[PDB]
Amino acid sequence: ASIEVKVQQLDPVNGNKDVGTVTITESNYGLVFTPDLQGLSEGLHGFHIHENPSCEPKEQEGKLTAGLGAGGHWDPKGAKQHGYPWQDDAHLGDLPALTVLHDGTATNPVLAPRLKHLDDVRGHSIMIHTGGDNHSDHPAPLGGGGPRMACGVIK
Amino acid sequence: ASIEVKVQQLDPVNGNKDVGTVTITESNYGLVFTPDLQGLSEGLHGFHIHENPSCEPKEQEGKLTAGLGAGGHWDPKGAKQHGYPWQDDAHLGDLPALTVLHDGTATNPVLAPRLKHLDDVRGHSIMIHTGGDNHSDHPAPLGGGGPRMACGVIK
Ligand SMILES: [Cu+2]
Ligand SMILES: [Cu+]
Ligand SMILES: [Cu+]
Ligand SMILES: [Zn+2]
Ligand SMILES: [Zn+2]
Repeated sequence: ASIEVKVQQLDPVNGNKDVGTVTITESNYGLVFTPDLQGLSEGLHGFHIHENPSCEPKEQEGKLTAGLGAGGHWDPKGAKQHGYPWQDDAHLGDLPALTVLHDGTATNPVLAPRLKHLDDVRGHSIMIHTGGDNHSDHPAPLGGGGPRMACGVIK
Repeated sequence: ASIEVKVQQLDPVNGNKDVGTVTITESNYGLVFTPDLQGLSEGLHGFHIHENPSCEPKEQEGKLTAGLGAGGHWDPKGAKQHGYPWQDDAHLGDLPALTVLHDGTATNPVLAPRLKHLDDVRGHSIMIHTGGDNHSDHPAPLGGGGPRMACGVIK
C-alpha cells in the first residue's frame, strides 16, 4: 500500500523542474501524504487533489497558465465548496496545507481523513499552490491558493 | 462546543509569558486544534498532550526544568512508544506537529483522529517543544522534541 508521486515545479516557459516526491500510504484513519520536497518557497501552501491526471498548462485568456490541465479540485461528491480536510461537505480533494520550511524543504506528513483507499486517488493529480489555504471560499476562492506552483500525476 | 487553552512560553527563571491560545473543537474525524500563537521560533514544533494538567517546572538533578510538571506524553492505553497521530499503538497524546511561520506566528489547524470527544482531553496539558517531531523514538526519543517551550492546561 504505497504510491510515490513524482512532483515538479511548474514553468510553462523555462520548463518544469523536479522538486521531489509525495508518498501516499494508507493508515487506519485515512490517506497519509508524506512529502520529500525541496526548492519551494517558505510557508504554508495549498495542497489538494485535482480532478485530471495532468499537470500540463492550459491557455487562459491569452496566457499559457501553469497546471490548468489538472482541472479544479477533485469533487466526486459534488460538494461544490472548498473547505477543511475534516469537513464532509467540502471537496473530497481538500488536503491539509503543506509546510515548507525556511530552507525550502517539506517533509512533514499530513493526513486526509476523508480519503480511505489508495485507489481513490489514482487517476488524478496532486497540486501545491503558491498561496496558502484558509479552507474556505472567502475572502478568496479555493482557500486563497492562487497560482499552481508544483504538481504531480497520481499513477 | 470548544475549549480555549491559554498557552504560555515557559520561563522558570523570570516567569511564563503569554504567547496566545489553542482552541480545541470536535469534527466528524476527531479533535481539531486551532492555534493562534506568536513570538515562537520558526519551524515545525513537537506538539503533544501530556498527562498532568500543569505547566509548572520540577526539580530534576538539581535543575528547575521547564514544564516537567506536565509529566510525559499522555498514554492512557499504555502504548509505551511515541508515534504518528494516526498510529494506534502510539501515545494517545501524539498530535500533528505545529507549524510556526517565519514571523513567529502559528494559525494552521491540525487534526488528532484518535481523539474523539472534548471531555477526553480535559484534565491534561498541551505542550509545544523547541524541537520538531519525526513521530518515532528513533533516532531520538519522543520524536526529537527535546525541551518544553510552551504549554497550556486543558480545562
Ligand atoms: Cu524563515
Ligand atoms: Cu489545488
Ligand atoms: Cu510533548
Ligand atoms: Zn477544494
Ligand atoms: Zn508521544
